[PDB]
Amino acid sequence: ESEKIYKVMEEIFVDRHYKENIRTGEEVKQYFAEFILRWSSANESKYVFIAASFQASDGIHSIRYGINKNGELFSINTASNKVTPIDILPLGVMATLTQHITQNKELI
Amino acid sequence: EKIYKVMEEIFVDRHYKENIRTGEEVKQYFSKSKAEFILRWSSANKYVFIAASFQASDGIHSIRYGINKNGELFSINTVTPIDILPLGVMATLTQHITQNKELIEKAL
Repeated sequence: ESEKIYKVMEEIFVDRHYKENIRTGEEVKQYFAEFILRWSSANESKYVFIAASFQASDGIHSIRYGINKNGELFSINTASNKVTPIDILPLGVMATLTQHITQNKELI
Repeated sequence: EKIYKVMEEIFVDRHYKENIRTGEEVKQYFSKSKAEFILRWSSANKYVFIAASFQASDGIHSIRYGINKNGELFSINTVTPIDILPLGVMATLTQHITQNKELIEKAL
């Protein structure tokens, strides 16, 4: 295990859904598919912040996620920075994010 | 911090192999494929460790690389600082590994 934060980010960054070349608002627009993951602008301004984005009938949505010092996954409300921790599903971090996103996507 | 972004540059790269954990899986990998080199998580607080492996004319060679919390690239020993060229870390690592291999193919 060691410092799980490093292992957790490996699962994310190696994944095909992670887009290391999408760094701005309209590059997300140009792009839009179940979703994409990308490096959050919040990292440059505790956690490592990952942003998730998807297109539904309503338009493009985003979810901010946080991972702390020893790899616990959190959902983050951008209005108040209220944290909601997420269990890692048996199949791994990406399986956890994938379910959290595509269901919110139908919940929409 | 800067180390999370260095990891990101490393883990998103084509040469990083998340499913190669052991010395056996490395030998198994290079038994067939012609990749110039691969990056992988090393078996190894102050250092996050990244292992490079390539096949030369004499066998399987490795380099262990280290990255501290400051995002600085350290190649290990039996240390020397590496500065990130223009064009970034993978362009750097690509040069450091591929020149070590080319060194060998001229020495042996």
